[PDB]
Amino acid sequence: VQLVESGGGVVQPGRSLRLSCAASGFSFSHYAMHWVRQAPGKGLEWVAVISYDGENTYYADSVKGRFSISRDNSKNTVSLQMNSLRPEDTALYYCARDRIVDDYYYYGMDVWGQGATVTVSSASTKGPSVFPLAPSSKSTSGGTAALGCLVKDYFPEPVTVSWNSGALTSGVHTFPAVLQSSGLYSLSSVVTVPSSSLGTQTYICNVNHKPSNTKVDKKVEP
Amino acid sequence: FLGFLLGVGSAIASGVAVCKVLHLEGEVNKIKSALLSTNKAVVSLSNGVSVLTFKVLDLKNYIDKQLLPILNKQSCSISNIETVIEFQQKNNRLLEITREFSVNAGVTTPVSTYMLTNSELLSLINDMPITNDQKKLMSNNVQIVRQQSYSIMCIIKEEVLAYVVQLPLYGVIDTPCWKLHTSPLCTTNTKEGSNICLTRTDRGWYCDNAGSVSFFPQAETCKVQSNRVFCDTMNSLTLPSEVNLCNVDIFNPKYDCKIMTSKTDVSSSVITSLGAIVSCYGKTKCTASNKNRGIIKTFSNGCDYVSNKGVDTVSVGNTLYYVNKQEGKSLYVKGEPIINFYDPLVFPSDEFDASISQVNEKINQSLAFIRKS
Amino acid sequence: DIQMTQSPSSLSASVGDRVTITCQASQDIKKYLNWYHQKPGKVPELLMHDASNLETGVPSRFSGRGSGTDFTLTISSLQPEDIGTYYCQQYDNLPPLTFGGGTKVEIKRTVRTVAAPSVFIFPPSDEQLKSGTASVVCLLNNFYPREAKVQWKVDNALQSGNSQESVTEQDSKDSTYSLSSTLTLSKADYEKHKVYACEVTHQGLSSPVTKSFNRG
Amino acid sequence: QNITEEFYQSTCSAVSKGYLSALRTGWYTSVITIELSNIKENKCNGTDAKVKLIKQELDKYKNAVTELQLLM
Repeated sequence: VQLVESGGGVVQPGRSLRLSCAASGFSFSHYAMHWVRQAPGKGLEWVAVISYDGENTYYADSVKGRFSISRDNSKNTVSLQMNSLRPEDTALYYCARDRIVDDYYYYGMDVWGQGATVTVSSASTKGPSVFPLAPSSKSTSGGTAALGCLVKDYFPEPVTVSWNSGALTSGVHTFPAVLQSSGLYSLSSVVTVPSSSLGTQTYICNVNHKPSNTKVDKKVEP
Repeated sequence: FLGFLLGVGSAIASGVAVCKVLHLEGEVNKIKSALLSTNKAVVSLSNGVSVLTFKVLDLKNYIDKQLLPILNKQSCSISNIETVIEFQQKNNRLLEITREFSVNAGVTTPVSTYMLTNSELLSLINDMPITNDQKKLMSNNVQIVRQQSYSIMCIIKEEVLAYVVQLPLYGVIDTPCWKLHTSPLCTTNTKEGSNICLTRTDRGWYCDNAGSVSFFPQAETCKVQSNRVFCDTMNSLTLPSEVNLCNVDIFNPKYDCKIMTSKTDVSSSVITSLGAIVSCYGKTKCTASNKNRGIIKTFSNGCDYVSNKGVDTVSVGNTLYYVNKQEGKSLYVKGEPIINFYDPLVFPSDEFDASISQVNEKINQSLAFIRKS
Repeated sequence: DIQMTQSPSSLSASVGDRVTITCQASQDIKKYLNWYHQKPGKVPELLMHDASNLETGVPSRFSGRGSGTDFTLTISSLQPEDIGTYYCQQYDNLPPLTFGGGTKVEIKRTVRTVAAPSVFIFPPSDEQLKSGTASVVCLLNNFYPREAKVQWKVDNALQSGNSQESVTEQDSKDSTYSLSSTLTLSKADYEKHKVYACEVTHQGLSSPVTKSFNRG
Repeated sequence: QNITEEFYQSTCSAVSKGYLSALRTGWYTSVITIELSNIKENKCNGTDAKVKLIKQELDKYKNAVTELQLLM
């Protein structure tokens, strides 16, 4: 049982964008398919539904006339075409399976996909620039000194930051992103390590930004 | 309703003929000598027809070379009891065949596993003088083959029991078929009487066959597997193709559609392949309901129809109907009921087997009689 | 279209407590209501349907009650993995299938006796300076109370309106917090000063601790 | 495509198209035989239980043969 969704991204207000969702593991041709969106940090919002035969489509009032739902049972896909997008449409969209099979009355969602993020902001997509927050040379001999990475000027969210490709996890703090005055995001990832370890073990942070296909490895040295 | 128009014929005439040819002096020895080598052989019968012949059970071999030698040799007391059970096997079949023939007067409708096993039936089908399409069709639907074939107990002599298994021959295959469902179509006036009812009588199955239409009025004599309709050409009329026009227009001049007139204001429900027709008249309760949400529709007086999508139950008065949950697309052809085209005072209140042209002619006669005054 | 309201918007309860949340409908939806539980950063999972019929696999501690217009979802013993958001949803005739506002469920915070923050300061890198921007980072590590003041002083002059704070959530191991205050300036404005400092005031500190550095 | 159905409210009748034909145009006869034995129906000691059971089974078999003979 699996619903894999695709087609997300960033799209300027007023333009169009089509989401697709492929199903595998069940008799897709007999289940009604829902589209349900969720704004960042807010609750769930029902978007649309299409019956098992594809001859009954229902849309929410806030997306009526703009969105259009379609299905293809020969390939087990559901497509949601959204044109004339407002900024309030920025959300994470799930495709979901209807609990009850082979009906014209729709009941609820029991199998949910992972979702596709749709951002409407007029700003473009920019990969992040990674700057090293290098350890101070005053650090005591003991001494528990600290270093890190500054992931600056990226859009949209999110970026994932690891250390030594995951080999370093203890004492790592990756802060939540902040929205800079430029309209782009920025965060910091800091690690506290024994001062006697500097100059002996290589410290590299790995920054990943999927929306821009950006993979950065930043080596931090004193 | 058109079952009386069909012609009558002998169903087992061929098997009985093969039996009467099997009673000739020397024919059972012919078959036995042919099957002396293998368990199946083609034999030219004395009537000229060549038939396939099977030896489905060999008891003389077992009795005379495996049981009696060990029994009556010396010290008739036997040392192993597994022989008793081994003989209860290979003998139950003969007893069951005898009993089936006793209860069915010697000719049994659907051919059981005791008469003919699935391996033997498939072996018989695969070695028949028919095209490969019919072989595949028969092999995939062995149950319908058993239902549509006979087994006539033929003769028992010369240490051999013989019965003729008379199998169907599916000569016509893959041509398009359609079922026609009908329901009474009455007026909806509130008066206690003067309520005329009209119905179509050509209900049943129809299949294209050699430029004509084979029509089966008794749809009960037609089996359906998935979308294949197994019917018997003997329980059928043969009509011109123009009869299909009765669906696009019932007043067409080419074909005359048989109808029925009455004055019986009875509410009914006729469940079709994908949906249900409801003739709701009088003060009767007519309801369409879903299994998970209850009643979803109340029918107004008249002839209406619902699709099987979303509707799981049709209630008419006290009768409950479960709709077929087969997948497909339904279509609603809007139109005015034909019953609104006739005068209730001049309408023939009763005619069992009539047609559009006949009713129109009687109306013309009565109107010509009335106009003279 | 029917409107659905959940009560309470959020709640904070200890592990093992009996939690009862309520859902109310605009009209009669007699039993066409589902309960979903969305764990933090996960997909919504269907907890139960028909307002009382538990879904197969759901732990028996969940119990749905109610009918007509009023329904309740009850957790007899709140568990760690029971945190998140809970949504009631009606499925009446011909969907506008509206959800509810949701109910946030979180475990109470840890006691965590007071711990003073480790304060670090990072000057802007040379690579970042080559592009015309300077970002000084003041880091507070592993302290608990949650409250702390971080102020920026450039040449002993207090700054205002050009610094951004970002704070982590309470750690699952030591129940402490971390905060980063980043001060961003232009290269010309950054080179227009001598000494940069961040001053931290916090319960675990005897005196407001100032960490400073000279450019160079 | 697949099975479709049209309901004519005009004449209050439904037609269900999309089915395929398999019509019994004729018959095929086939003789099927079972070879029997004319076992000599006696002469063993009915002292054993296994022998008595086999003798009863032989009685069943010959009575079946006799019943089949009476079907004429």
